[PDB]
Amino acid sequence: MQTKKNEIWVGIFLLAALLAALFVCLKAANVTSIRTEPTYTLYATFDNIGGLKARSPVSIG
Amino acid sequence: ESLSWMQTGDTLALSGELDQDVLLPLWEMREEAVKGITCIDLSRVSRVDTGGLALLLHLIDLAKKQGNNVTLQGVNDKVYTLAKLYNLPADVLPRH
Amino acid sequence: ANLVDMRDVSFTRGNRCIFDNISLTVPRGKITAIMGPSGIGKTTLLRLIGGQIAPDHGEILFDGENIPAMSRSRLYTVRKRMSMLFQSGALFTDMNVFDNVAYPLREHTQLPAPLLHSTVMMKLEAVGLRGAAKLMPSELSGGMARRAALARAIALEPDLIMFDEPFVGQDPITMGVLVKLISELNSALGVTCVVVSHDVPEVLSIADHAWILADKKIVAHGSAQALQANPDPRVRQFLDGIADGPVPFRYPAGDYHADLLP
Amino acid sequence: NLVDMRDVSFTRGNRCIFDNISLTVPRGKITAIMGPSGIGKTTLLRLIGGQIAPDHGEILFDGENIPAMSRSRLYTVRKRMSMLFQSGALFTDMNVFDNVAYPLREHTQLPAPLLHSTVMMKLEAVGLRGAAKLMPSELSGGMARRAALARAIALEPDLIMFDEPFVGQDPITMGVLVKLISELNSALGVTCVVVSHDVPEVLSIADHAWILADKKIVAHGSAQALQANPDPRVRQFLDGIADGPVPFRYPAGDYHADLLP
Amino acid sequence: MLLNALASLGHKGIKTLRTFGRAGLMLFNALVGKPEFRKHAPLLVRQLYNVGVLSMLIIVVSGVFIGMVLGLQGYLVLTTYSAETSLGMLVALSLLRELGPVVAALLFAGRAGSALTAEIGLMRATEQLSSMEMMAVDPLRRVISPRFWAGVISLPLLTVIFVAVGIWGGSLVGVSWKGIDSGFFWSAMQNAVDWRMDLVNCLIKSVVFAITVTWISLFNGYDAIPTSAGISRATTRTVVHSSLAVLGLDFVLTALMFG
Amino acid sequence: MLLNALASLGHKGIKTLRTFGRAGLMLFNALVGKPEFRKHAPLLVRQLYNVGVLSMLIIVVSGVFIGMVLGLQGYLVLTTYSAETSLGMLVALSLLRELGPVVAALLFAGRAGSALTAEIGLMRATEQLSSMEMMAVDPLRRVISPRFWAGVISLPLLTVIFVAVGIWGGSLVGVSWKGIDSGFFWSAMQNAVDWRMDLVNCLIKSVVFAITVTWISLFNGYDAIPTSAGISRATTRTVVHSSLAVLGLDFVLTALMFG
Repeated sequence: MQTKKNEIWVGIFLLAALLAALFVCLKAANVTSIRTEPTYTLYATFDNIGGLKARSPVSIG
Repeated sequence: ESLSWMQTGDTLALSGELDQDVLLPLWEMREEAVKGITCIDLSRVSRVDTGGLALLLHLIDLAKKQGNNVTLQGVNDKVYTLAKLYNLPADVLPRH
Repeated sequence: ANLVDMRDVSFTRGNRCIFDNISLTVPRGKITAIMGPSGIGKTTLLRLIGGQIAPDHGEILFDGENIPAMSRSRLYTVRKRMSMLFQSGALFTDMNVFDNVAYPLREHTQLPAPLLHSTVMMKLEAVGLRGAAKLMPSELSGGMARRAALARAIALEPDLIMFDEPFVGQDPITMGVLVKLISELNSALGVTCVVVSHDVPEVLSIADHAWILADKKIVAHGSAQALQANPDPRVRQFLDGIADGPVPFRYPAGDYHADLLP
Repeated sequence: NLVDMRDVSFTRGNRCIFDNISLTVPRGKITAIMGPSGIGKTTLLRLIGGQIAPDHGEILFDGENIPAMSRSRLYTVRKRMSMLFQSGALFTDMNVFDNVAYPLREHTQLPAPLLHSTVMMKLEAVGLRGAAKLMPSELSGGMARRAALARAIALEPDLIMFDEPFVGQDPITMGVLVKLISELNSALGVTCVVVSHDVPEVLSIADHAWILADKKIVAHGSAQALQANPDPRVRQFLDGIADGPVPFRYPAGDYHADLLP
Repeated sequence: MLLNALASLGHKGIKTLRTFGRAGLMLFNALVGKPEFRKHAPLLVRQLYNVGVLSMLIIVVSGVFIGMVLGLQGYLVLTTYSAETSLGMLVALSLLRELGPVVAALLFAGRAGSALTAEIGLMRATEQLSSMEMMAVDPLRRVISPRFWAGVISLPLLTVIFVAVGIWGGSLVGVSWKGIDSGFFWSAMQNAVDWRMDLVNCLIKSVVFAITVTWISLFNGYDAIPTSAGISRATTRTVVHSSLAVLGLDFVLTALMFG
Repeated sequence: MLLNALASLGHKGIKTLRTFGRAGLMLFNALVGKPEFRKHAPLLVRQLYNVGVLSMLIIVVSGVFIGMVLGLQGYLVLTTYSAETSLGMLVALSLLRELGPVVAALLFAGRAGSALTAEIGLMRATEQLSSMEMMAVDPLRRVISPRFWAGVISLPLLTVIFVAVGIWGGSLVGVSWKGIDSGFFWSAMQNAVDWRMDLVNCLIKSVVFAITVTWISLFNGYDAIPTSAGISRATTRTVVHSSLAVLGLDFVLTALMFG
C-alpha cells in the first residue's frame, strides 16, 4: 500500500471538488433549460402597438 | 527493366532485373502462379536489391502451405551476400 | 573510373573564406575520408555535393553530369541516389521508428502494402534495431538515433553515402558498432562512404585514402599507411595529439610588460 | 583521501542510478572515473558538490559530512571545489575578463590595480592572455572550455571535478586539455577528477581507474593493471569490439511472425 | 558627423529589403505548385490538432472572461439613463466591431502562433528540413504548405467561438443579480444587425487577420540560426511582430466599411 | 470503472500540487534574506534596460492605434445623441478602467515576459546557474531577485505611457477630421474629479497584474528541461498562463471595485 492508496484518496477528493464546482455554476448558466411553461395562448385587438415587438413581456400588478 | 517470367516446366525462370519499381505483373498474379512448383531456377539476373529480395521470401510462404518444399539453384554472388547482411533465420529458404 | 572528381571549387562567405583552392577525387567501391581540424567549414563541404547552397566558380561531376548546372526537376533525379547522413540524426519526431525508416520508401515508390512491411524489417536487422520499431524517437539515446537513420539512408540503394561526422561524441561501446557497419555495408552493397569525422585511430582503420585540409587546402592525399609516415610539420601535428607546433598554443598578442604590472 | 563515498546510493522516481557503489581518491593524484553513455556520470559529481542529496549513504569530506550542513555551512566548503562543466559554464552578459575575476570580486578583498596582476597572469596558464576583451559567444568549442579552467583556479581549490572534458572536439585542442591537467597537478598540487569516457588518452595522465558497468563498480585498478584484467565487462570498455556482455542487437521478438505476414 | 552617420542607418535598409523579400518568395513557392490533394489530405488533419484543437481551450475560457468584465463595466456607465434594455448594443456590438478578431488574434499568436515558430526552429537545429531535400521532395510544399492552410481556416473559425461565448458571457453577467428579464436584453441586439454590415464584415476582417499572423510564424521559423539561442530569439520575435500587424491594421480596416 | 479511471488522475493531481510548490518556494527564498542595496545597484539598471526600455518599441507605437480605433468606432455609434461632446468621454474612461492594465499586460508579457522565460531557461541548458551555485554566492539572488524587482516596478511605469499614448492618440481624431479643438472635446474629459476613481484603482490593477506576470515568467524559466525543446516549450506556456492570469483576475478585481 501507500503507493496507490494516496492517489485514490486525492482522486476522490478532486471529483468531490469537481462536482461541487458544477453546483456553483448551476443557478445562473442553466436558465430556460429545465424549467418549462405550459403553452396556451390568448388573442387581443388593438389599433397601434407603437414600438412593441416580438418577445415582449406582459405583467399584471 | 522487364519481367520475362515463364512457367512451362514447373520452374519459374526469372529474367531481367528485380528492382523496387517493376513489381506489378508479378505481385498481383501470385496466387495462381505457384501451385506445385518444387524447383525455382533463375539465370538472367544482374543485381537483387532489398525490394527484389522481399518478393522471393513471400513465395516461400505460399509454397510451404501447399505441402511440398522448394529448392533454388543458380545463385549469384549478390543474392547470398545481402542474405548474410540482413540475418535471415532458419525458418525461410536456406542457402542450399 | 571515379565518382565525384571535384575540381578547383571555392566557397567564400561574406566575411570568412572557407575554401580557396582544393582538388579532391572519390573512387568507386572505396571509402573516402576527408578529415581535418575543427573551426573550418567541414559541414559545408558535403553541402556542395548535394547542392543545397550556391558555390563559387568551378565544376563538380556526378557520373559525368555537372551538379550545379541542373534544373529543378533534373536535380531531384540525382539527389535521391545519395541519401546523406547527418550528425545528430535528421529523423522526424511526429511518427514512430517504423514509419521513420520508410519515409522515402512510401512516397515515390511502387511497392504494395504487404510487401512494404517486410522491407523495413529486413533493413532494421542490418543495423540492429529490429526490436526498436514501436516507440517514440525522443526516447532513444544519441548513439541509438544514428543507427535508426542509417537504415533510412539505404532505403533507395544509393551510391554515395556522406556521413556528417559520426561517432564524434559517443561512448566507445557504441563506437565499435558504427565503425563496423560502415565497412560491412561497403563490401556487401558496393557503396561509397564519405566520413568527415576527425578520429585518427577510428576513421583511418576503415579507410584506404585520406585527405587532410589544414590550411584550407589539400596538403596530404596519401593512403592509410603513407599518412602516418609522411615528414611534414602540418600533417604530423594533427596525428597523435601534438599540442605545440604550427598551430598557436598561445593567443597571438604582445606587450606582456604593459598589462601585468600596470 | 579527500572524499570517501562508502555506501552512497542514488535512486530517482523512475530509474535508479547507483546502488551501493564505492569511490576512493587520494590527494595530489589524478583519478579517472570512466563509464559508458546512458548512466548518470553527470550526477556522480553532483553528490560531491552537495546540489542533490542521496537516499542512502554519505560522503566523508576528509572528516566532514557533506549533506548534513545545508544551513549556512555548505558555502564555506564550496569555495575550494570549482566544478568545471562540459559546455560553456561562463556568463554571456559580460566579457571573458570579468568571468575569471568573478570569484575575486565577492570573496577575496583585493584592490583594483592588484586585481589586474592576478587575473591576467591566470590566462597565461591556459594560453588565453590575448583573448581577454572578447565575447564568450565569439569563442569556439575548444577555446571556451579553456576559459573555464582559469576560473577554476581563481580561489586555489583542492578538488577539481572535470564534468566530461575534451569530448566532441578536434585532436588539436584535445591535446591541449590533457596537458593542462598534468601542469596543474605537479606545479600546483590539486586533485583532479575526470568522468570522461575517452579511453586512449585519459589513462596516460591518471593514476586510478573506475570503470562502471551494470550500474555497479566492476574495476578499481590502476592505469597499468587495467589492460591486464581478465574480465569480460572491463575489457569490453577498451579498444573497439562490438560483441560482449551488453548486446548491440535487439533480442528475439518473433521475427518470423512479422516478416512474411 | 554627416559622412559616417549613414553607415549605421543605410546598412539596415539593405537587410530590411532582404528580410521582406524572402518572406514573399517563400510563400510563393509554398502555394503555387503541384496540386497535391490526395497527399496533403492527412497532413491537414494532423496540423489541425495543434492549431485548432489545442488552441481551443484558451479562447473558450477567455470568452466568458471577456463578457463578464465588459457586461459589468457597461452597466455602471449606463446608470441614471433609463437605457438598461439597450445592453445588446454594447456587449454584442463592440465584440463584433472593435473586439472579436483583434483579441482572439493576440491569443492566437501566443498559443498557436508562438508554437508554430518553435516547431520549425526545433526541426532546423536538427536539420530535418535539410533532410527533405535529399529525399527528392519539395521542403516548402511538405512542411510549410499544410501549416499555412491549417492556420488560415482556423482563426476565422475560432473568431465565431470567441463571439458566441462572449455574447453568452455577457448574458451570464447580465441576468445574474440585476433583476432584468430575458426579453429586454435580446430586443435591442437584433437592431442594426443584418447582411454585409456586422456579421459578414467581422468575417471579412478575420481572414485578413489570419494571413498576416501565420505569415510571420512561418517566416521566422524558416529563417533562424540553428542553435539554442536562435530558436528562442525567433519565438519572441513573432509575438511582437503580430502585435503590430493586428493593431496596426486596425486603423486601416476601420476606415473601410465603418461599423 | 472505479480504479482504472482514477489511476491516470493521480499522476496529474500530485504534479499539479508540486507545480505551485516550487513556484512559491522560489519566490520566498529571494527577499527574506540579507538586505543589500549597493550590491544590486548596478544589477538593477542592467535588468531595467531589457525590461522597460526595450519594451518601448511595442507599447508606444501600438498604443496610438488603440487610441485611434476608439475615436473612429466611438463616433458613428453616437451620431444621434452626441457626436462631438461625448467623443472624448468613452476614450478616457475605457482606457483608465479596463484597457490600461489588461491590454498592455498582453504586450508586456509578449516581449518582456516571454523573453524572460527564455533568458533563465538558457542558463540551465548550458549549465550557468549550476556553476554559480558551486560558489558561495546564492543563485536565487543574482538572477531572480534583481529580475523580479525589474518587472514589478516596470509595468506601472509602462502603463502611464500606454495611457498617455491613448489619450493623445485619440486627439488626432478629436481636433481634426471634422471636430472641435478644445471646446466640446476636452471639457467632457475631467468629469472624474475624484482621485480615488481612475487614478488609484488604475494603479492598483497595474501592480497586481505585474506580479502575476513576472511570477510565471520566472517560474517556467527556472523549471524547464535542459535541452533545446524545453526552453521553447516553456516560452509558449508562459504566454498562455499569463493571458489567463490577467483576464481571469480582471473579473475578480472589477467585482469589488466596480460593484
